[PDB]
Amino acid sequence: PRRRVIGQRKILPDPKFGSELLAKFVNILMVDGKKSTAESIVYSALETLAQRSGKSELEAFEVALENVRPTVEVKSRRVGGSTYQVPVEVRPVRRNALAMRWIVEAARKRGDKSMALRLANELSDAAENKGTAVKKREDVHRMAEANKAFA
Amino acid sequence: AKQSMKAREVKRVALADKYFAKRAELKAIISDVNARWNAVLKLQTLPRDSSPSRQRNRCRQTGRPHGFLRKFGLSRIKVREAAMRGEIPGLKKASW
Amino acid sequence: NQYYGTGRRKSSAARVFIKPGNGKIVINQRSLEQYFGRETARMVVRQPLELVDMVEKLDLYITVKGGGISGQAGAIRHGITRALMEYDESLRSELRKAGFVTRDARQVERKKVGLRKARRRPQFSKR
Amino acid sequence: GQKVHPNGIRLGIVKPWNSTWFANTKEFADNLDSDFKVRQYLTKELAKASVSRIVIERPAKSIRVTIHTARPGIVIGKKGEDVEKLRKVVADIAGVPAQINIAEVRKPELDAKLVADSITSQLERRVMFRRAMKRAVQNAMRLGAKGIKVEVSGRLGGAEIARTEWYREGRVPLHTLRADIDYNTSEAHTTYGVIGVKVWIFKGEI
Amino acid sequence: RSLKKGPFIDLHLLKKVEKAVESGDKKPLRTWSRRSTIFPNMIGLTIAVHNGRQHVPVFVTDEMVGHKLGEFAPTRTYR
Amino acid sequence: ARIAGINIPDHKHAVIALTSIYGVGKTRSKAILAAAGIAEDVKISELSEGQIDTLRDEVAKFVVEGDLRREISMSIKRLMDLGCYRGLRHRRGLPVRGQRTKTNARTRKGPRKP
Amino acid sequence: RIRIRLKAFDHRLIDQATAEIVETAKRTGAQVRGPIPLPTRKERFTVLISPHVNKDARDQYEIRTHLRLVDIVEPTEKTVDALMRLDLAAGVDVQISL
RNA sequence: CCGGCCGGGAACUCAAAGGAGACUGCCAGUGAUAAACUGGAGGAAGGUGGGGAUGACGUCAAGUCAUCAUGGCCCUUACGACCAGGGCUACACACGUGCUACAAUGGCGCAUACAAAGAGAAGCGACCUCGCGAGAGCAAGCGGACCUCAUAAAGUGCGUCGUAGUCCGGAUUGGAGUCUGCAACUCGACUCCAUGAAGUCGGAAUCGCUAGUAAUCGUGGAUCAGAAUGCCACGGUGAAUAC
Ligand SMILES: [Mg+2]
Ligand SMILES: [Mg+2]
Ligand SMILES: [Mg+2]
Ligand SMILES: [Mg+2]
Ligand SMILES: [Mg+2]
Ligand SMILES: [Mg+2]
Ligand SMILES: [Mg+2]
Ligand SMILES: [Mg+2]
Ligand SMILES: [Mg+2]
Ligand SMILES: [Mg+2]
Ligand SMILES: [Mg+2]
Repeated sequence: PRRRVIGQRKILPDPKFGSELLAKFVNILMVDGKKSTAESIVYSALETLAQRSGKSELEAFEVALENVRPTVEVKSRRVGGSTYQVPVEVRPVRRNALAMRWIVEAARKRGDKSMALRLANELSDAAENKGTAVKKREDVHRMAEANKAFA
Repeated sequence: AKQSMKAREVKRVALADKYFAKRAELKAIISDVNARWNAVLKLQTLPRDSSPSRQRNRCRQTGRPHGFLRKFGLSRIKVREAAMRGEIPGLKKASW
Repeated sequence: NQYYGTGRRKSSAARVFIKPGNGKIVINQRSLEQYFGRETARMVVRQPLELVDMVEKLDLYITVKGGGISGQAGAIRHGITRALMEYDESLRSELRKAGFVTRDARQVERKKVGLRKARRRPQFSKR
Repeated sequence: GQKVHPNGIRLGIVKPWNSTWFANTKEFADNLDSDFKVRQYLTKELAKASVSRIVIERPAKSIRVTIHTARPGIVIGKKGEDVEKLRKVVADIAGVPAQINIAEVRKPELDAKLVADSITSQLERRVMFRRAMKRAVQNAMRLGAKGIKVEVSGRLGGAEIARTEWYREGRVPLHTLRADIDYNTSEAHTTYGVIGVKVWIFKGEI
Repeated sequence: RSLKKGPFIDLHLLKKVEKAVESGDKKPLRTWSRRSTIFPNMIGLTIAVHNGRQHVPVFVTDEMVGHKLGEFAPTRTYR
Repeated sequence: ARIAGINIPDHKHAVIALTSIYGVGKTRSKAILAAAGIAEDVKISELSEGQIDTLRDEVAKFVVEGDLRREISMSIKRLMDLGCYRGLRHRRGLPVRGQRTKTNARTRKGPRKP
Repeated sequence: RIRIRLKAFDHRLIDQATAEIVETAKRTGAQVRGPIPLPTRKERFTVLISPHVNKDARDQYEIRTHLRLVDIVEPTEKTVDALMRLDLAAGVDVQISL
């Protein structure tokens, strides 16, 4: 990424909905390269979400995602001596990559039984922003603003 | 690689077949369900180098017991020395 | 006559024979399902029938070997668009824009003396 | 160290092979040793016969052996004479029957190996290493040769501390696979030690 | 523990076992035969087991049987 | 629900609760519920008194528990007594089977210090 | 009736005693099930390159071994004298029987 | 005999030879009307398409007298040579590289689908039969697109476990065995039965990788009687990110 600025390989929008977005989700929650089991876990964590919220599917994940979306971030900047933890504002494009990550990342660090569940319980809690991921954004926020001084 | 170590290996193959493969198959069937009289095994007082596995395997040109290759009969060091003079039929630096 | 295209992907090799009959599909003398309909890529096999309709308009008996689940279904995927050949080049342009035409040439890159596996480098420490 | 051996990297193309027989593993071994036993012996005999190369082929229960030389008559002896007593020992080594060809070497000044040995035997003769390289490179450009280089290694003249010295006159693309390069080695066994010679000779292309 | 089809034992030690069974024991009994399996007919004897530097005295008994002569003759001196 | 050992197991599938005994590991347990006419996965609920003590004998067949322990020490002691390599090994706190001790002998050598 | 295996390490040659043989068949007798390619058993020998230490050096050689089938269905005494006494290429392994 | 199996079929998959093809050449903007870049067309492949091999003059008296060769040096009834047994396998520790885990993206039982690449006569060894098993007896084929090694594993299906030092994890040790080999005490590998440590994801600090890659899953090979968590190869599934 030094000279040859680049684009983006565009993945194959979800084999059960038709969504670029969620197919980034699955990839992100995918591990050791098991796409098979990977979507198995979001489709059945979206299946406990689904009815438990009732608000459809697609658009119910879209709210909990809308929550743990982060508008600004603290970018390092090591100049002579100083770190300079510069706050700054982030692209939409990643703004949900993060959000999806912090969600996947959270539910992995949960105390339930199954990753399907944990995932669901996270989507849910976030929908009503009170989860670990929401908690993340409410620190990426607390940590910008506190170095908001700078600009 | 130290004459005397070769000369051993020659004696090792000599004996390896003067006896074993032959004499030491009065042992092949001998130890299998033909039961019993144990004087059957006891026999093994036959030289020592008489067994095949007592042969190391030496870079036929130099001696090196290490880095041998059966195909060629040499140590990788001579294998490459020949390799680059043709010397080894069909053998070129491959790629894929 | 049997109208057909080969198609392959990543060491897989699938041959696809079209015939205007139904929407029935046989891979390796097997139901679409009975092979991998109900598996990762059950839906990509149909794919080459997106803007080129059927439902039960034309039939395909196909066989494929080498590679695996996704690879094989990749080949097939190719051979259907490649067999949509016969029915003109007035369909083989949105088969383009869809990409099913292209031969995805990604292969597995060899294991190179001095690494763990092609790119994976043995961890190093200065001391 | 870090230059790929110039002959071997060419085998696949533009360069022969000095053994060409087929064998299957089982005998592949015993043949290989036979080969480096006939060249061993031969080179010690036709030592001062300017032999630049000996090719080998076992044509089915048979061994052929050409001897690319630059003094055919000295090898051959009084009408057929020595070629015979070679045949003898060669079949008396390979353990099978031995025919034996004696290809001749024109323009030997162009032959890498014969070149090297020249410089090599001139060092044991005790002649200036500078002068002897300079001669080589010249009579070579002399009779064609789109290029040539020759370096020698260490104790050159005697020095307690050892050097090298090449002499690149002309063209030498050791990166261009088509390039015809006849490359070779020869070591001179002086009284102050052992000096290694390497000559490259750029003949052509395609 | 291997073997399965005939406990092993060198002859030139075994005929040292019978040149003292019939005869009756002498002083110790030197062997370099850490190989052999101890046999019932060695109990009460004192075979000297080479361990590298010298031969270690070892009095046999009614359960040093399925064990190699050399199990009772430490080879690496550690302290 | 004692059976055989001072041990008093249960509250899950029988083939696992059985292994609870010092003397059983999968195989001997499979052999137990099998040779006593029970279904592996059955809890002790439904499993009335009649079935329990039939087992108690099935296990009584082997040298399990306390006796096994006693018998296992018995062995280790035998070794040490004969002053053999594997005995002088048990005594010296290091590993018997042949493993290296230049490093990683820990589980037999015991968490490190000096 | 008679099929001939051909093996030899030189590719630009094996098919040039294949052709030679196929030719000295189609011109005399006839038949011949063309000459068949047949998988090329290629070995590989990867060896350490530095005489001491440096196990990341390594040279990587292969020996390709090529096949040719032939198969002549009609065995004319004449077509069976075409191979005989007209052959050569002292580096191809030729198997006549099966 | 529903086995490409017998005729046959020369189509297709493949097989190994020989050709074609991509050149910033074509459109377009950018740029000095240059180089080039950018984007589009077509195309299997766009901008050195993907990978390998190929490592300039030279730097480190860098490594190798133990692969071999060799100047000098030194031992020669000993610094040589033969045999045995032992040692290189030791063990308060410390560091490097790796393997296996701490688990339900999992363990486990059962059923079931899909590779590549190689090896083989003093060899690979089917089948049958015996044994819980490692294996053993007997015995066909195959110097091998035929025969054997060989029944890919992840995966998918049901089923069970329910967050526990657990049905996770397999160290250590007891006992009993199998094969190789004159010989498995030191010190072989494997197997049955019992055993069930540490370990609940790792301080400071620190390594890899930019795509069919990382991650993860099995397969083979060289050395080799036997002895691979190493080494060299092989496909399966298959990401994240670059202002
Ligand atoms: Mg010597
Ligand atoms: Mg050996
Ligand atoms: Mg791979
Ligand atoms: Mg360690
Ligand atoms: Mg130096
Ligand atoms: Mg140096
Ligand atoms: Mg010398
Ligand atoms: Mg050592
Ligand atoms: Mg377990
Ligand atoms: Mg982990
Ligand atoms: Mg890179």
